[PDB]
Amino acid sequence: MDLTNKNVIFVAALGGIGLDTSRELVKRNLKNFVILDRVENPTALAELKAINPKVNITFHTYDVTVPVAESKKLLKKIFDQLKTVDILINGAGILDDHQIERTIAINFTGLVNTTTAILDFWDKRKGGPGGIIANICSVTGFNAIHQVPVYSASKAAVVSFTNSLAKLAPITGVTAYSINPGITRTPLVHTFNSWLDVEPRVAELLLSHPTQTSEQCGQNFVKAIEANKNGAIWKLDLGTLEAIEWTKHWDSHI
Amino acid sequence: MDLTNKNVIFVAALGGIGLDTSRELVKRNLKNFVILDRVENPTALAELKAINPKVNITFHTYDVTVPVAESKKLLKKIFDQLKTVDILINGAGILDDHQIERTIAINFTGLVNTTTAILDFWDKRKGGPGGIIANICSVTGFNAIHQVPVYSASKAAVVSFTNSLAKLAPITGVTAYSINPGITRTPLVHTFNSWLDVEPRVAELLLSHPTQTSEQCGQNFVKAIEANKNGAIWKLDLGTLEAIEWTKHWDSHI
Ligand SMILES: CCC(=O)[C@@H](C)c1cc[n+]([C@@H]2O[C@H](COP(=O)([O-])OP(=O)(O)OC[C@H]3O[C@@H](n4cnc5c(N)ncnc54)[C@H](O)[C@@H]3O)[C@@H](O)[C@H]2O)cc1C(N)=O
Ligand SMILES: CCC(=O)[C@@H](C)c1cc[n+]([C@@H]2O[C@H](COP(=O)([O-])OP(=O)(O)OC[C@H]3O[C@@H](n4cnc5c(N)ncnc54)[C@H](O)[C@@H]3O)[C@@H](O)[C@H]2O)cc1C(N)=O
Repeated sequence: MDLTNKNVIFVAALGGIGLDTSRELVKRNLKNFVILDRVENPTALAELKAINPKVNITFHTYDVTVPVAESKKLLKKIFDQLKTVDILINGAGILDDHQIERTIAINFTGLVNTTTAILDFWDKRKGGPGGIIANICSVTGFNAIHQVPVYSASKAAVVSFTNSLAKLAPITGVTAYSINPGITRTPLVHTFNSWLDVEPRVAELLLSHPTQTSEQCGQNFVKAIEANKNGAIWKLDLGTLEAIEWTKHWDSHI
Repeated sequence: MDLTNKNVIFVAALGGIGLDTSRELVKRNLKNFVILDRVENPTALAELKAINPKVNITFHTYDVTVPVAESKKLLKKIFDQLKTVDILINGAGILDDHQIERTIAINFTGLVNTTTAILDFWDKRKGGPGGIIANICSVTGFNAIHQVPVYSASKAAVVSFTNSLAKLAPITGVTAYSINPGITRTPLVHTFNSWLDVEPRVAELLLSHPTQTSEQCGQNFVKAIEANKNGAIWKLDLGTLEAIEWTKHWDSHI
């Protein structure tokens, strides 16, 4: 993908990884960059507009825990205004294993529902043009942080979901790939709760080992978007970009 | 694990795989077998009670989508009667990718919440005795049936959660392992809904390939329980029992 003149919707663009990815995206001279996030951040919007005044940058309030019909209503209006959308990035996430239901609703159900909603406008069986989805999953979906077992399991679910979307691209017209950061210094990881307080020091201990910056992550995230490889499982860890090979433990044969 | 004179709770014991696993378990001379299921099945219950009349079999209506406080209330009733519980088997699942929220609530959230509740009675940090959890996951949590992406993602989630519970055993005193059937002839897979109807004949297609009986599955399920291997990831496919090796793509270092 050459991002020049493209239209991109980015759910959760203004978080730590989001905003550094967004800084890199607007340098690629998008036509329209539509930010969907829970709370508006006028500082960040001003920063992005200063980086590239040529991009049309818009903001809509969006909480991924709303019902799928509410996501369809919002996406219908964005598609109507823009005519076309090239790429959807699903980035919402929380890390707090004291909040079991909300972790699962935001990190897994919400991503599935935004995806299900945008297929109304993209699915080629409904007359749409197809499209591309980039899901921010996590390396914890391969191998957990077992002190946050619910968070990690929510990310294993969206790694799997994204693998399946890619295999459904011949039917829907919608390709997909996962973006799986390793530990990245953002507000998500500095303080957080472990399940049943199994490890009250989990953030301290985790951040005693090598990390990358959100700037590093964001640079590799835009490289992975430019590679545009349906079914890729991208690892963005310690400043590098690598594709991993999914192990074939079982085959449905269908 | 010697099942002689043990106390076992099985959530979702009277479905296809459950019931054949239940027949095998009550052959092994349990003290108490406690069945927790969303619907009553009077004939299955009566049949089980006849196999080994000396086992004490009790049935409680239980929906895994209730809040954790409600699960704790039910478990308190059971622990007060039995005093000790040796094994919890979490078996609830539905297969219907037209029901996104309820798939995730039953297959993933509900299993996490029953586990979270029973940790109130078992956690060694609170003076509890520890325990053993056997989670019915699925080979689709390794490699999806991509035409039911939400179902398969929910199973990837509980494979992950089970792996992490096992690694938390030194802290909690609760060990865990997953039971992952391949395609097994039950009512679950006879007719079912694919996501966005990507494959309406998904059930017909799936059963055009080698499968196993629920009798074979049940036999291998009780063999896995008797092996009692913390952190095992058991595949129960085509009549065999096989431990799989989890691929190491990333490590948190903690
Ligand atoms: C241990 C953390 C982890 O999994 C590692 C391996 C890594 C991988 C993936 N992630 C994922 O990366 C994405 C961004 O994380 P971050 O580190 O920038 O966190 P941060 O908290 O800064 O950003 C969260 C973003 O999600 C949005 N969000 C939260 N709840 C929402 C809701 N209800 N509706 C809509 N948007 C909502 C926020 O508004 C914000 O845009 C998340 O999906 C997160 O799970 C983070 C890391 C990391 N920071 O190290
Ligand atoms: C494509 C299916 C698949 O994942 C394969 C590879 C295999 C693996 C795991 N499983 C899993 O094995 C377990 C049993 O499946 P089955 O084939 O016996 O299906 P069946 O539908 O006969 O049994 C479902 C059981 O779950 C219980 N249940 C459903 N909703 C509940 C709720 N809200 N609360 C409490 N209990 C509830 C039912 O009452 C019943 O006891 C499920 O976890 C299922 O996901 C089945 C298969 C299979 N039948 O081929």
